[PDB]
Amino acid sequence: MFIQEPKKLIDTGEIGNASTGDILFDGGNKINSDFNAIYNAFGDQRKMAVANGTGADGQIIHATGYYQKHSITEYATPVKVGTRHDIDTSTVGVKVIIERGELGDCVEFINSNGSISVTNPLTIQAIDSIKGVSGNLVVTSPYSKVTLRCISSDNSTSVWNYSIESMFGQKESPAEGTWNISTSGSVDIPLFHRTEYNMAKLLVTCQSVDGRKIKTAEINILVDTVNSEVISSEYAVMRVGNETEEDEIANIAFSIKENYVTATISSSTVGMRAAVKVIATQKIGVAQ
Amino acid sequence: MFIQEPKKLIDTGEIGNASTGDILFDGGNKINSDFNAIYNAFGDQRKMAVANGTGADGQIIHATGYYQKHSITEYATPVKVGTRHDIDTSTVGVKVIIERGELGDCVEFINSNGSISVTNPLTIQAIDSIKGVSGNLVVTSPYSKVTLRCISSDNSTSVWNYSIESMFGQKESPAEGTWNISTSGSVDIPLFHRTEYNMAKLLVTCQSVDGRKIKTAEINILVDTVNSEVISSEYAVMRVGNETEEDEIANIAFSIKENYVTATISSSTVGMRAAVKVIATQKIGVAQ
Amino acid sequence: MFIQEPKKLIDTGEIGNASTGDILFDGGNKINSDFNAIYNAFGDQRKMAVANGTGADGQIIHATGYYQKHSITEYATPVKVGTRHDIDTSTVGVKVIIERGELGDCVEFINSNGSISVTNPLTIQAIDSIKGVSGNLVVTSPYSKVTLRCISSDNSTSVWNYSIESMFGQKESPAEGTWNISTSGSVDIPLFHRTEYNMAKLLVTCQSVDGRKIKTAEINILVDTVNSEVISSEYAVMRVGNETEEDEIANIAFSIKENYVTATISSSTVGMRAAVKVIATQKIGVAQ
Repeated sequence: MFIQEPKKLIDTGEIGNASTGDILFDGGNKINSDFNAIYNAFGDQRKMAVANGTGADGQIIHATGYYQKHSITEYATPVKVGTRHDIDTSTVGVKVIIERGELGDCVEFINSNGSISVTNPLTIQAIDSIKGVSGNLVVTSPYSKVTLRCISSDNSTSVWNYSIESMFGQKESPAEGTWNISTSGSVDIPLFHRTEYNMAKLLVTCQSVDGRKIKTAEINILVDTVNSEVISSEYAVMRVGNETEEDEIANIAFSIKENYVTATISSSTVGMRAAVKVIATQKIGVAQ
Repeated sequence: MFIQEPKKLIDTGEIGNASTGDILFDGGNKINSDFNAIYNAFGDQRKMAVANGTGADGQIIHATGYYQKHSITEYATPVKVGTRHDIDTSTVGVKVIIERGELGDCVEFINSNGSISVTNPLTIQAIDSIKGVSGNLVVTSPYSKVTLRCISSDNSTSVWNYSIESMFGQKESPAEGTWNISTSGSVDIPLFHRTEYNMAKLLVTCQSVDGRKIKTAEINILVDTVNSEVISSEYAVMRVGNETEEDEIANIAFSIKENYVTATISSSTVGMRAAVKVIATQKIGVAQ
Repeated sequence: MFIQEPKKLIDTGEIGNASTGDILFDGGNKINSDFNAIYNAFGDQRKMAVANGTGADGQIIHATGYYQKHSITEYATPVKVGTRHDIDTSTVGVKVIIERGELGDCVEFINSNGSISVTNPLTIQAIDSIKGVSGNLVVTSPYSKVTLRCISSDNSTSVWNYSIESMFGQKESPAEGTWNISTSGSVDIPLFHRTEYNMAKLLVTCQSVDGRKIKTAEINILVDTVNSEVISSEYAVMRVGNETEEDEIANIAFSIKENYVTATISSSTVGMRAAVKVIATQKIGVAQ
């Protein structure tokens, strides 16, 4: 691997005190050291084996950043904080060790070839320990993204915590916000175009400006494109200042309006607010 | 657009072999080429039309990184791997093509002005193909973030996969971990301050140290700030080593303790562990 | 704090017009200005108090990027766009102000020491305003990541929107895609190894190639490792072109096959597609 050297700056404090030969060699090497540190942090380090990362197929600065691809032997020694790794466990699981960190230090991993599995796992050991984990963190989720962050350093108290998430997938939320139920006692909230999703899941919480009346419900909806309708299943309904155990506080209906799956929120109680949030969706794609 | 040139390094191998005129011109241009590559990867490229990205309103290095704003004509030719784009489809949908990549290569998109829609979509074509997609990827989610990653290159097998997520929204989880049910047979788990959310959704899985007794349940809770209470709706309950089809394995209750919405987990079975995870929340904000 | 100066480039347009003394001093300072701008955007700025970020414990380029740790007094003045902050509110809440931005500008925050709370909050004021927020954004979620983005600038119309998410936690999805129900009328979809999770939540939507028959359901499953089985709870079922209100359109079963929790989708209707997506999981870890 390439272990950069800290930042070096040109000592302009000299020059009319050391001739042109020494300042260009002590300056050049300094400029080549820094850039190398920058290009290897945002570029493929494997290219250093050529013209020192130069040439036509040389190193470039990836705006998206870069995740280095190292070998087993290289991971035999603790990795430096701030590095990025694209793990490959196709032939065998790989063990990565992170040097002791300080508050905020970070190391990130990805698995572009999706080799991570239970037989060929990604084992991570963060010098000292990882919260909620006894020993090493064993990652078995293919195509994942792992982020490790030091949440405590001080003296020996060098503890880390982590997050693991999928590199891919449709995770967006087509709608999230708060709307007022107009004086007319009804409000339309467009969620998404009829062609965007087959089903969605949302959370709806209606509350009076005073806070004495409140209702929340979870609703799953199915888009019936053929009949231009939307089926819904409202459950886990909870109410507080409901004057009666009958129809109450706020009603939620669905349909397609202007070609947009839409939520219609109505209420008898004047001055009602309604928070709507889509927390999940499913879209039928192409098999395989 | 600005298409950077690979990394260039100063040939200190010369100097006391080529006078000061040539090494400063061949060196300078080299230093201006690299920096330009770095500033345009982390800065607004549109500024290159001025003093070459210099001056008072010149280019700067964004720690948050930067997402270039290009024109239709510029996107007429395949984009380089590692680039970032802030799409604008307000006047019409825009088609972006990505050059053939290699394992790990990445291109990211965002939609700051939220112009992306079904009529003005973001069409992405990744040289060769995108997994689970027949043809181009058609993005219609406004204010989204799209990440494309090459999961296979080798020879022609240059396939990509993607993720799409919302740029905005409250997605945090106020609590996630595992707690022991004390010998007393009860444990309190603070979830969040009473003022942080109106409703939350959590997953609770209790299992004996031996693994013969286990229960999981999904619970939606509503915060009643006025009465300082919390309503809950527990469903999809599943149990395994339940000695009876009556009350069993573990009970989950909610309330406000020390001003924190809290989960109280109790069980008759000695040596029980309880994993609690909040997977969704809703907070009434200000309309519009 | 360190407020960088815009990009500076070496004026090769001179040299055989200004002797070696002036071009090295005007060039050097230029090279030290740029690098400093780069290292402070991707490195600990607190080190500038030493050998100007040099030496053994000098500044380095973090591939993962870096989040600066500033003081209360420093945050007394508006922060520059593109900066990153690791907030510390252990002693008291901290107020951060962001200078007026332009479309796409971004500022990101993290909370490595998890000091953020309702008593010691992170208050953010984005010059002009933040959508859906009246006044300042008050963040009380510990160990969070806050991203602010300008979604509109033009003249005075400088509005921002935000996202807030947990720095840590298991958020991955072990499976998401679309599969064809083979002519045999049944398809097996492996979700994850039996040891990866105790419970999972998934969304399943089956639709005929023509679109007249469609069903969606939400299912929570519990992994019974001891008996090598999987309990499931299917609910919120919705159907459209169901010829009868009896068993219909598609059945979903679960079990362990080849040591992988697996979903078996079957249907009488020929030519059926089935989208499966795991949207939540829970894994019992180690207490504390």
